[PDB]
Amino acid sequence: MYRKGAQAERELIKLLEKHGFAVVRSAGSKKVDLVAGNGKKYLCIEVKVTKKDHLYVGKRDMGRLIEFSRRFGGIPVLAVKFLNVGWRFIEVSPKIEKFVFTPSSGVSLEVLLGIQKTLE
Amino acid sequence: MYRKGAQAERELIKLLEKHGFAVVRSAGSKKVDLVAGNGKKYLCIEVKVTKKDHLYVGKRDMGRLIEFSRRFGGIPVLAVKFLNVGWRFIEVSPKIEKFVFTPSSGVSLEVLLG
Repeated sequence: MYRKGAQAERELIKLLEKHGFAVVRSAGSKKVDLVAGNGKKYLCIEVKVTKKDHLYVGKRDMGRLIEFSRRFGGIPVLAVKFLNVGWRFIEVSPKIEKFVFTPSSGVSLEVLLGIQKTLE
Repeated sequence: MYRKGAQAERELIKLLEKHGFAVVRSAGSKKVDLVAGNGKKYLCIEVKVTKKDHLYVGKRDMGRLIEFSRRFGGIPVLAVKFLNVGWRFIEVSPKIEKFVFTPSSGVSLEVLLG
């Protein structure tokens, strides 16, 4: 099994739960890796981890995530752990095509959730 | 031990998809078996299977489903597949249960989905 991937996933789940989200892992990553809901927001997440300072995401993978997210009713999210740098989240746009993401390309979990613009 | 259950889960996933829901099967089924969404209705499902014409459903078991569905933001659903007869569904309530489920209990999938 992809051990490094499983380790990153475990870390991410706890982060999500810390923010009040109930998380479910999709068996075999069928359509997506994880689905998380906190009562008002639903996230459909694809998890990636790399030691490189950039990451390429195929058009197919992007399409699978956007498609499932739209049907399910959740925000399509690409969660990447840039080793030696940290987690970066990108709420992917409807555009289904290739794309290269860098740490400067994503936001923190707090911003992804919009904590920075919520009084409480 | 888990064969009839694994099979039931796969079949229910198809039924839901046929109705427009995107479904994910929980790995290990720690809290629930399936989570489905179609954009308006969200479901957190505990799937049970039995060869008998009745099934005992405990309060604790349902308490876990309800708590997870409450946190997640989905409808806590109990799906029971009575072998050789059919599926019956019921939205579980926080109020304890510890009741017996039969092929005449709850509602049909179509009515559950309104």
